[PDB]
Amino acid sequence: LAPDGGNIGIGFAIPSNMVKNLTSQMVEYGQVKRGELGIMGTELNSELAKAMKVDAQRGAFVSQVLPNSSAAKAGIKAGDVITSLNGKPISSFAALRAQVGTMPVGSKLTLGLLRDGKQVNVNLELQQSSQNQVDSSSIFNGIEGAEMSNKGKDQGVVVNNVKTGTPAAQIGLKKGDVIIGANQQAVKNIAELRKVLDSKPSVLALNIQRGDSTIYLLMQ
Amino acid sequence: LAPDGGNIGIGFAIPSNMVKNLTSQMVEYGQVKRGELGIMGTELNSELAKAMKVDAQRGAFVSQVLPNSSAAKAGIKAGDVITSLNGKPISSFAALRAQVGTMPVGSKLTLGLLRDGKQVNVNLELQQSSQNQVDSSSIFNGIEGAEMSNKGKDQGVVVNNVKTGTPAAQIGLKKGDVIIGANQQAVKNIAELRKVLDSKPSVLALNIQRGDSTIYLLMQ
Repeated sequence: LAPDGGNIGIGFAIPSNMVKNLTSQMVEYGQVKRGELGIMGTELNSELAKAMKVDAQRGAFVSQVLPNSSAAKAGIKAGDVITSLNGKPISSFAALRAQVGTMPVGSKLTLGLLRDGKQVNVNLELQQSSQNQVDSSSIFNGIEGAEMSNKGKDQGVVVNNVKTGTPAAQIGLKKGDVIIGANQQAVKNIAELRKVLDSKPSVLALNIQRGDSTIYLLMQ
Repeated sequence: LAPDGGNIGIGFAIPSNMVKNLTSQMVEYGQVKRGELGIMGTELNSELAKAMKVDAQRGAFVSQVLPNSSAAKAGIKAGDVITSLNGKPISSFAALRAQVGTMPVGSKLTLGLLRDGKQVNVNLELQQSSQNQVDSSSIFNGIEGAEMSNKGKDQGVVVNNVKTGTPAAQIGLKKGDVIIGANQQAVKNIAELRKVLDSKPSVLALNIQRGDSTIYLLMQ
């Protein structure tokens, strides 16, 4: 923190543990697989604890669970408060968020609630979601256009969404396509891709597939 | 070729063979029946042959075959290259195009491929398409409006597409119609038509048919 970029004696850093997770993740996927419980909430301050008659001036307040979400299934009600995660007391919602957004889908964990002044322990598991990452710029270096990410297993890279006046598409690119190969080199994931990109082909041979067809796209 | 229209010593001419085809065609139909294989592609230069690991600095590269097209049926894959046509080596795609666009639907022919460094010979036949020719101007001389072409056998002339502020339609003309006769003279094809037009009727009696009906249109 600093007005006039200069150290006032207040610095911030991301806890190791958090990083470890985000780390060993990419280590094996070149990206982040965000797990969610499927809930909404907000910081439990003192005033709130009043209104909702509980003993806890800090914590995460459960606005509204989602249906068919880990939380749903787990059995959590709107109007509950979480006090701990894997034994670790919870300062506030903000943390809780960062804490779990940190973790990879399917990650198991245990929680301490407190609905109606009564403590609760429940288990759970992160599920899927609907996030965003890795663009046609973070890999093409210049070729704006559709977003891009992996697909199924090592089944190649899927074009998320081509814009309008975007150069990628001005190469014959269209959403839904599914790059399977390039330059006689199979592609199973963004890794094998940026890897071919590293060889820096002057001419770029895409082996994609719209619908049930098989085609190629080009570049320079 | 010439800046400031003047011969620099560079002239161009259309090969006999090509012309012969286009010729004997009209000779018997007053028009061109364009056959297509149903494929997309682009000039195979050296760079490409690199990227796609083949031996051939010139040729036609098979971008993406079409489904239910001669090529499809024939059994050709996107990423193949053609080296010859009816034994005739192929300089480049451009030629290949002109070469076949030249030929009439159903024309049989034999090709030499080279997928994965391995030579291929395949047979084929041009099919239909979706082209454009002969206008309501190329026959009416002045009467703009819908495009026009033959229909089925000698079953008369079909109005392709009437515009908006076009005089032909401002005669009662509408797309889909099917001129069958005129001036007590049957019409089976554009020939029999421009033939009546040659007699230059002061007044023009069209015997067309919208839907299941029978009507007449007029002119001066």
